[PDB]
Amino acid sequence: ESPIGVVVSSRRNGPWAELTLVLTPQELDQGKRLLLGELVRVSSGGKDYVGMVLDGYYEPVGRSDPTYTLALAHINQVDLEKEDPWARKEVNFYHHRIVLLGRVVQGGLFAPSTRL
Amino acid sequence: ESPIGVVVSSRRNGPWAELTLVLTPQELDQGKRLLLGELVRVSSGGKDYVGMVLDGYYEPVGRSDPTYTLALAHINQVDLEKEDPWARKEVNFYHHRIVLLGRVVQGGLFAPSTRL
Amino acid sequence: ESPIGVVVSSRRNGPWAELTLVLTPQELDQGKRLLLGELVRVSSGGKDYVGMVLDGYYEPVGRSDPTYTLALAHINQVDLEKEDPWARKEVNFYHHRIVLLGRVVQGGLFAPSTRL
Amino acid sequence: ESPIGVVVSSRRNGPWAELTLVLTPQELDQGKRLLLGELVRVSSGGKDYVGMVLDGYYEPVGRSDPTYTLALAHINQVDLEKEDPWARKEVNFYHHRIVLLGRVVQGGLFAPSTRL
Amino acid sequence: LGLKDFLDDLRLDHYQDLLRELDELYQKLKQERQVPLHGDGEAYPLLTLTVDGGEGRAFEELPLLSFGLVRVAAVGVKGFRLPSIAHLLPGYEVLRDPKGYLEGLLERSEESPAADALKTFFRATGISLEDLGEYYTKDLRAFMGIFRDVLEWAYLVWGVEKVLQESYKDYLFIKDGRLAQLGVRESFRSKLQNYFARKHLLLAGVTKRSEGLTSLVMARLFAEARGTFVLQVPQELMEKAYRYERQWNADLEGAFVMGRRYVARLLEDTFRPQEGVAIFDLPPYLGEEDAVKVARSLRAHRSVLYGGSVGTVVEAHGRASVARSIPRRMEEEILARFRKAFGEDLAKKLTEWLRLAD
Amino acid sequence: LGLKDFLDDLRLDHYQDLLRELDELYQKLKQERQVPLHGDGEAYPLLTLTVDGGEGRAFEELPLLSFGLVRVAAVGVKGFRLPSIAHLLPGYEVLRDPKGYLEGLLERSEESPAADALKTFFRATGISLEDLGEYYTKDLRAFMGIFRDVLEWAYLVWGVEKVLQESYKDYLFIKDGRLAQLGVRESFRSKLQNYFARKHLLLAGVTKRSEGLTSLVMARLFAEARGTFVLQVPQELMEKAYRYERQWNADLEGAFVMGRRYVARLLEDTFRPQEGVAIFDLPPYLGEEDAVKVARSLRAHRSVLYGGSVGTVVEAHGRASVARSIPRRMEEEILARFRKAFGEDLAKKLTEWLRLAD
Repeated sequence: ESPIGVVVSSRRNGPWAELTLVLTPQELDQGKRLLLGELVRVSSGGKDYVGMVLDGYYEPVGRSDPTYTLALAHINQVDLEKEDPWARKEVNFYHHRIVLLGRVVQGGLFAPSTRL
Repeated sequence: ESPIGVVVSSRRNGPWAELTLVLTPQELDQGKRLLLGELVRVSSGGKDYVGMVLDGYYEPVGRSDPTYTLALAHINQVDLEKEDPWARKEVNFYHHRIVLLGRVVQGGLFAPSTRL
Repeated sequence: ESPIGVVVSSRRNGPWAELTLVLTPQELDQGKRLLLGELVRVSSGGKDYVGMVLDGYYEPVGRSDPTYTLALAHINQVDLEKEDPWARKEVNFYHHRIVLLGRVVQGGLFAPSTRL
Repeated sequence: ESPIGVVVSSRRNGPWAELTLVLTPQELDQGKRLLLGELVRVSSGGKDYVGMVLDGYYEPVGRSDPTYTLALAHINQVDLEKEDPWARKEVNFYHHRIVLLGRVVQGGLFAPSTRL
Repeated sequence: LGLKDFLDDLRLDHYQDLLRELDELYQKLKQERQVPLHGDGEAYPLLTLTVDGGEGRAFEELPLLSFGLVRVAAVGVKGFRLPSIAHLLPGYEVLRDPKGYLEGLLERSEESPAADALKTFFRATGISLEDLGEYYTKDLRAFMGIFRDVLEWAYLVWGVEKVLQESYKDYLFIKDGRLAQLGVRESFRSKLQNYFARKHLLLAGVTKRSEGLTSLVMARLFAEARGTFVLQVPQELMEKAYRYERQWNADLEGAFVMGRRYVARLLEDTFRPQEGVAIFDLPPYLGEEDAVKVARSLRAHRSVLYGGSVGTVVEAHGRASVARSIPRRMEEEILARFRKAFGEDLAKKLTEWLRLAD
Repeated sequence: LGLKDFLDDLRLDHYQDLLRELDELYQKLKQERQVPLHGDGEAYPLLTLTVDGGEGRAFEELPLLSFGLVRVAAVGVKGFRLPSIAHLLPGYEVLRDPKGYLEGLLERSEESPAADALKTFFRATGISLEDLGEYYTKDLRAFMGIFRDVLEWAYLVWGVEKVLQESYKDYLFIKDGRLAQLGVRESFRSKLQNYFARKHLLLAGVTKRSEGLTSLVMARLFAEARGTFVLQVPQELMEKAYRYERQWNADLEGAFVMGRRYVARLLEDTFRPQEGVAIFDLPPYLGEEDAVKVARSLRAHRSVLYGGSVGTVVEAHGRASVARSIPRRMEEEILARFRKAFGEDLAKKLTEWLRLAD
């Protein structure tokens, strides 16, 4: 009904076309997650491709120092779930990698991979 | 009947000569795309070559932070297209790779590859 | 009963999920350590996983030059623990790497690996 | 009978010595070029060598952003040879790599490679 | 390198003299009374205000071909906020005519929120342009700072008297700087004090760090004292700080805080000497209990981002910041509008001059 | 990043008169003789002077816990140089209470080279500390700037007096920066001018760019300029530049070049609009023939290191610079020396203060 995350990249990796995804702090706090190996739908220009979550990792977004921020907050026993919304929102991010497998067309014929 | 994009590099990669291509936001919005494996025409000093689109990837152009910009716009529910046209004109780029197969010679035989 | 360190990363490395751990100077001074190959319990969103310490290394945290700081302290005969408490409170960090083997579920079963 | 470009590097690549060449924008506009596999004469310390043009690539010279400059020029639709010579004059460089095969001595006998 | 060149007649006595005033001030601070904060208290919402901006390319060295920027943004508890006021500063007009721009801005009051806020602030506080003196007309560098400070004050007053006229009384207003205006006549300061005095407005200014000597000695004091607490800065310490700041930057003369300084340690544990320490000022009509409540509210609203922060301050600053590509896009927009207004023939010369000007 | 907050009512009407006056100035520049400057010919040698100085960490924040560096080096021909002077400006000493440091250094019994140069310059030129005015006592920054300028002048005079008694008359002295003194009395300026006129010294000041330089309109009209040439800046441009400077920076009352100003073009291909251009000034007692001789000398000593630099200037600057390792080693060595002269616990206390801040 609504997009899961925000796409922030794309490319061709070998024979498969991939695209990175980012889950924002608000979405992560609402409880939305992606399971490795899941099947999702990608929209691009009126067409509906098929994707499979491949990887998932943590990477800083913007000018931030998550290691120092989290260490300093920990030594002071600050409950980030209740005390430091700004630090939580700055350090709460997560990246995913998705690959497009094809697209169902016409009466059900499945066109492998993609060129666009 | 005009160039698809702007060439921003060239090199010799093995026994073939490549050249990078960048698609600007105007051409991306108009709807001009390039399918991988497509055959294009490259003009260099009054001569016409034959090129094949090999790869395609996203990379920042200039001093930009596409991840931060897109994530912030998504967080604030800001619709880039209708609300921040000046923010959609600095992340909407796209790179391509093209390989020069050879030059067609009138009344003669296709000349493979190129030494120039 | 208290957590050992502060998790400052996570990612899918090959067929296993793993996350990075940091031991703060306070915890190091209190004498808390982790043995390579040790088994630890990881709590994440209401679930209990089983981890295993895999690696261990020293890496600077924040804006510091531990090599230069320690070299100068040694040169000037300064005993860091007593004479200069503040110098010792910004270089006494230590990193660890932990792998999630699985999680115990139901009444004695074991679901291996993880997708979240 | 004037040097084609300016030598800006050199090294011992395996068993063969090599050196890099740069073609300035003025020479590139005059129409000078080098063909891959071409044989050129290298003067060094009063001794003439025999070199072969091996590779060619484009690399920025100085503090410049050729990608941004060319993309902005294309977006603004300014002819880059008649309107903005000062912007076309800082992105028109090009590198060559040359290998020294050896020098001829005495009665045509070929001294191989070089220890200097 | 030859570092022995500066090793001719090394002197080592001024250090001996210096290591008496710092000792005396440390002893004086040890005589103060500390008010701890027990992770609780009676707090009320905050409303931070800040002003940011930047400059166009080459504006610093060739302002006659560039422009300036200023934006003001505020954030408060409950997610409430006010509209952001922004303005573009033409370098050429301001350079060639100080006071030939502020009067026009005041007179327009047509669509610019900056002009609207300036008019509202002037009409509300009864402040006259003759009060500002000649500091802002001394040169462009002074005028820019004077304009930014006046716009900050005007935004505060305009918001108070336009948006929060009955619900404003329950908020603690935070200022990103010391409660002092420098380079203007004492009439401005007296009018501000009276307006904040008759209103009984809850205003507290946070200085962070720019405070040098004060933070130097307060970190040492915290090295011994423990916990989260507050303490009023001694008057002799404040006077010596003002004397040093004046002797360093005479232009800062008259920028004494309209109140007293308090120091509250927000973080129990830190990795560096001067983390989690808050320096704030209060209006003269605020007492010890008001200072205690302000400290409690700040501690409740603390953050661990920049080594301990008030949170709302950093969020407001981040919201109000100016993108570094905004000046370039604004320059391109200005050129486009100049073309579409004057014609096309008159834009080629401007573009050529810009290209020949780095 | 929330643009369009600056796009409301841009009001860019003034660009028209901006470009009108720019075109008028370009037209005026058009009518200036551009004498061909082919390199071959006769010219004088050069003796460049350059001043530089590093600073300790956080000098501005806490100038009472840091120090200052000021060095002057002169390079002649290839190795025909003179001894380099090094001075250490203590942060606390008289920097925190000026009007005494200058007198003490002048009356320095030890007679360090810097004090000797200052004494010799004052004695030779007949300029007392009274003519300096009270600007250098206004604040620490003004004192530092005035001290640097006067020290460079004293170095020049001391070299021309004690090391070049006779041969100084066949040397083209090049002084970095524009020929002018800012913040000093017109009496001081006239004393320098008349002393130079009496000595018949060969002088010229060379600068690249910022302060405010609208004279860089030379960048245009350099196209198809036919290589090198010598030119004299128009009086219209000089007046506009001076007025713009006094409008923007202020306190530039003394910035007029004590003579005329010539702009040259060392190179013929640069890759950029403003490469290979030298702006050198002359004292009033030097004619166009002296200007031509100086231009030929500068062309002979031209370089390409920094995009058409005078070569000797950069060589001298390299030998008169200060790194950061120098300030750090000075800090450690002064800390070590403090122990011998004043106890050990006092030094430990100072070290603890340094650890607690800067």
